[PDB]
Amino acid sequence: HHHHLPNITILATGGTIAGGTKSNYTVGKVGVENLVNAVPQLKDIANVKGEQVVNIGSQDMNDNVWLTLAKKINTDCDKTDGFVITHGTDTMEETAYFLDLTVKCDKPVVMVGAMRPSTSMSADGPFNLYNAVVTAADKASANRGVLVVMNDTVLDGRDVTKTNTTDVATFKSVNYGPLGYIHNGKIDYQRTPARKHTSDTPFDVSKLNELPKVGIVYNYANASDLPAKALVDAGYDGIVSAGVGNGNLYKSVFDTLATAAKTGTAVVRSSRVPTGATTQDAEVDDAKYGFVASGTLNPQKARVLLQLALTQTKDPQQIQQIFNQY
Amino acid sequence: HHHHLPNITILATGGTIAGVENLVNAVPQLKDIANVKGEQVVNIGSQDMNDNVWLTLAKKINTDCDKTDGFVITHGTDTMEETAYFLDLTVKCDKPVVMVGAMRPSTSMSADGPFNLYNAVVTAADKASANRGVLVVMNDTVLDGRDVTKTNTTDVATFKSVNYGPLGYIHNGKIDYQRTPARKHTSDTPFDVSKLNELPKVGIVYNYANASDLPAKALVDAGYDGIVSAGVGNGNLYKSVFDTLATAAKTGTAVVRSSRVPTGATTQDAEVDDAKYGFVASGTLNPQKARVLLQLALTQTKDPQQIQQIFNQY
Amino acid sequence: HHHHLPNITILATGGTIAGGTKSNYTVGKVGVENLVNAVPQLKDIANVKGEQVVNIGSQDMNDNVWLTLAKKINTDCDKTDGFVITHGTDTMEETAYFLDLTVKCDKPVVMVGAMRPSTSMSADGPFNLYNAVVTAADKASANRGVLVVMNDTVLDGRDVTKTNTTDVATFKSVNYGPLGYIHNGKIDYQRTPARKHTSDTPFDVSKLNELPKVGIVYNYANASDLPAKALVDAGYDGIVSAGVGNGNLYKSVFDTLATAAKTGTAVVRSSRVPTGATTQDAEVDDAKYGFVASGTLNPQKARVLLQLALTQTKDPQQIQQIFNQY
Amino acid sequence: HHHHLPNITILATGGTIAGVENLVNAVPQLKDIANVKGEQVVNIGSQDMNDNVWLTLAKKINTDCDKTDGFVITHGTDTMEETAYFLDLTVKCDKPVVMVGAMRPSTSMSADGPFNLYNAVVTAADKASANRGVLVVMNDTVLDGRDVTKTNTTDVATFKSVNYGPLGYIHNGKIDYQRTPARKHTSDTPFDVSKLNELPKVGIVYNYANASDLPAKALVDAGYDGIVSAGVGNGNLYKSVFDTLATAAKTGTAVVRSSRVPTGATTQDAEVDDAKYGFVASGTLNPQKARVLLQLALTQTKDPQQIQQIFNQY
Repeated sequence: HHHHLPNITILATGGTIAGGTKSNYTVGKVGVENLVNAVPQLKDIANVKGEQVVNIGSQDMNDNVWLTLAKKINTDCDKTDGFVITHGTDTMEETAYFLDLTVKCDKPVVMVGAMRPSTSMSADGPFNLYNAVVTAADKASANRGVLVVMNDTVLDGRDVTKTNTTDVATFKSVNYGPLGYIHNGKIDYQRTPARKHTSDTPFDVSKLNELPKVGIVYNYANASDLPAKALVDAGYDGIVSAGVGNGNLYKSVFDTLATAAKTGTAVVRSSRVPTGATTQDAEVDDAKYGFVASGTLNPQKARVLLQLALTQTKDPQQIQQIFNQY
Repeated sequence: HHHHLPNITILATGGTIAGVENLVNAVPQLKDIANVKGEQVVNIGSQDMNDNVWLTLAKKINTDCDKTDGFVITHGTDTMEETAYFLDLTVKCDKPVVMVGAMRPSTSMSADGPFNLYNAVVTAADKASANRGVLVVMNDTVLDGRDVTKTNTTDVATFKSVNYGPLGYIHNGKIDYQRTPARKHTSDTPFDVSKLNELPKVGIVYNYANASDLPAKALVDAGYDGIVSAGVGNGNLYKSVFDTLATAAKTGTAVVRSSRVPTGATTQDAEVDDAKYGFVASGTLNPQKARVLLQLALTQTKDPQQIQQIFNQY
Repeated sequence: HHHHLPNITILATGGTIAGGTKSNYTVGKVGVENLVNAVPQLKDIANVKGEQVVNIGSQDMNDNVWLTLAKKINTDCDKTDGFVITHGTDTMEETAYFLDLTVKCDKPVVMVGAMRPSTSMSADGPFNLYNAVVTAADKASANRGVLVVMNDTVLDGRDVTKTNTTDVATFKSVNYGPLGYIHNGKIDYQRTPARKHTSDTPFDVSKLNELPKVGIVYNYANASDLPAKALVDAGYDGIVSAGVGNGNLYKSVFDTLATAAKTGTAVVRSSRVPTGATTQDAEVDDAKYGFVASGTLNPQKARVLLQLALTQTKDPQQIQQIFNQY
Repeated sequence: HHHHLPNITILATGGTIAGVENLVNAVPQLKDIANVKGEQVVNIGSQDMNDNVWLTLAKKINTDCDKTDGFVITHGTDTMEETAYFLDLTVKCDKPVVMVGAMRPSTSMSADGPFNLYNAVVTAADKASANRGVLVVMNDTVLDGRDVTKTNTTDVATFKSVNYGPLGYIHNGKIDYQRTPARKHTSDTPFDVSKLNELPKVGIVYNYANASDLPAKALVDAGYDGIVSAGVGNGNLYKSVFDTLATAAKTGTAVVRSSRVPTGATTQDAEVDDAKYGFVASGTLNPQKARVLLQLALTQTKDPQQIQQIFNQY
């Protein structure tokens, strides 16, 4: 019997996270080719093949890259044993949740990035990529949804968020914790997300050319209603409020979003507060105003779900149910 | 000798957390530590906190400093971190100003408001509290007004100084202070609001994947004096937002790059050429905090180099 | 159809956590009777009955109380819909894990305490007890093992630990996070512990009169071997090391525990470090020395498992397997 | 004018983290910020750190202070928090002493040791680092030697000042310091180890349900000069342990109550009558930290009231 390693596909969306114990290779025009050459220890754990999907800073991540990724994984599922997606850290948490809601492929999808440049002292990218491959290759990684692997830790795509502007340990599942820790190429999984994901969602992006327009507005003392008014005047399909405290709104932002909801604009109350749910049954009478409470979804994560909800329905009661199940 | 208690003034901005002259009744243990007098400044949910209440408060503390030994400000939790930093920069009174709220209603099981008020008054009464700037006292902890922020939507322990930690912990009506803010505050600032009836218009825009430039453009078209960006990661901007704010920063709109990320600095010398664009990096000030210091910076200067030095010192 | 509330039994082990909006009742000699009168809102959610098992400070918690509790729950399971155990906070995390490993009853067991005295301003006990009852009454609480409810949060008995000496928010599942948050009497459960618990363990305490002798020793610079020697000289069945870093031992403590393991004393390496696993395959050659690595079990939690392991086997390979499954 | 770099001395206590004269090679960016000279003091895993190495180090820094502008101590992570506090109390040199280690081997993928060393040397070279006591630099953060502790078994970000927060963050070879330890350190302590070849014997005992008194009794029978209790909760003791330590505290054994709980003070005026029993409360010092200050307190006094005041000031 021949030992056979799993086939893992690396989909690249940006710059390389591994590069400058340096392996000696000829740098080519394809970033993902350079990455794999930078981390030759990948051969000990997987048969790796890399495709460069786009090449952007994740601060310029957008709906089209999302649809391109979901469709590619869903189309390519039978050709590999697992996927690693190399991504900028700034919006990795949004991409991860979009893919958590739209991937129908039943093999592991693992997102990975680097908080330090590949050229810097003590670059984190090489060992992060090695651990993302470990994760993607582990049969125990299946049926856990789309994952993020950073800093030796397996994180679910729904709760993971960037907590610190610079720290290599920045990625944390701040409400419900990580799924498993990685030591010496092995994962001890003690949790799985209960919210429905991947093949258990109704979201089917296979034929979509675009996503519903959903914008985010911020609340603070003496908040302007000019941003909320701008999104309404453009006919936005939905607005996510980054509310103060438990999803509360400055009165002038409240007044604009109540009027919008009455015309049929979907309105989701989230919070600028970095941990904890925007709860139903607090100080806002959601049912009266036609508003949706986001739960533990932060504003950027609430936008991802609301866009997908709006491919299915514009009924705020149906949108609330989606916000309570996914 | 007759033992004398310090005179503490509670200024109320909302409902009761434990009305405002009543509080000697509601928490009678306050009589053991202070002579408390109460005044109602305004009565609003802090989600509707505004520039007018800020100016009223700074003016009230500054004018009434001689009359009392310390102030406690009762306030809603939602925007307490904004008001604390606003007062931190505009108070000139050299006596403790301590903000306090409650995460559970006064009428609720295990309401946190009573003990929080008790510990706020302990803090305002402690001579060791002087010269530490405006404070926030919540869950047995003394927090500096610059770093303090609401970290959880519902948890009584929500208030944390998430970058530099608390100044002290309160046990048995005593504080063991082990820290004090280095950044300049109170009477070491140039900000003097004694004569202002309004503050510069400063708006906040959010960054995320596929971010619309319509918010940024709505503020630029209104002639806002400044815009704070809640950027991604290390203060980065979605391209369309970056385009609009690059245009604003050379047309009379100050632009501060902050971050939607809950901890850590938005740094100079990262991915953004701040000098080319006329932008200011916020450092550890989160977007709503950076808004406070931008509004106060704009009372003094419109020069981006000068605003960046204010962001570097306060 | 009559609305019927669940029957919940409160087993008390110490002082009351609710007492001095004060309800007016006559204080009796039974602490748990006074507790229920202190929290009259319990009637809105449950038919509550209370038994005082012992009355101790949890700093004096001990094996006999553990056996008395497991046997009482296992014997009384058919007489109620759920159990709340009122306990001191100091050792609640140890009790919770013991009960997580020995309860065979398939109804919720929820442990609760208070970080402030029942008589103090802003006492936490009343609302904690109300939330423990909510938890014990929720059908969604079943099959999650033994639980701790503190500060509006449902925590699994394995990972929960006391993180702060005074904070009402002190209880956290520091490695894998909470199971669910409680808002307005309702729980949004998003996690369940993967490690085997309750009816899926082999531990059966029904007939035990005592538990194997397991002690704990601490590592630090210039550590004394006198404590480890004392436990060996007494014929302790097991020793748990609170190691430095990844379960490392000062050489003189190492030497004493290696000699002990050779005579058949079970030795488990844990860590004084408050988060993270004591891993296999680090700097200690466990297999050579006959040592067991504790994983994410802190020293006090490793003792609870090792005592129960030693009712089943004294084979260090079998004890490791138990430390990898429960 | 010719620009001059500061002279930095690395003292090594173990293997390389990036031998000790080599490190100018291994991290050549060090040549841009300092003139580095390396000396090997000892070469041990920090799990075997001991009183002899502590005395050697304090004596070496104190004697060699004039010779250099700053020291970096390379050390194993397991007992770094103990050595840092020991040096924090015994260093009299008024120049920065910065400890550093690595959570991944030098030979491992994405080893943390290089950048950690680079940032340690930045810290030791910064004039702003002076007068802040002995420091620990790990994961882009400057941490005070009193509060710093290892919070995770394997995480590169393990070192945190868990009660009072970091002093500053390091970005692009610069530090923005916003805090400094209030507790007395270095040349503001009475502890002088220049003439000591040994330290008082101080042992640590653990509390948990059904705790054996055999550890405590083994230390008492050996005639230990002090015992630190890693108590439950707020420094509480299992009854049998309490009985043995109550006996010790009036028979020539100093007893400090600390806590196995990872954050928060063991307070005076809680469940234990410290005065009746002759016990000392450790405050925020965790058991291994309290051991350091007890050993140094016992060089000066055996009086429990006097030890408690040392625990209240250092």
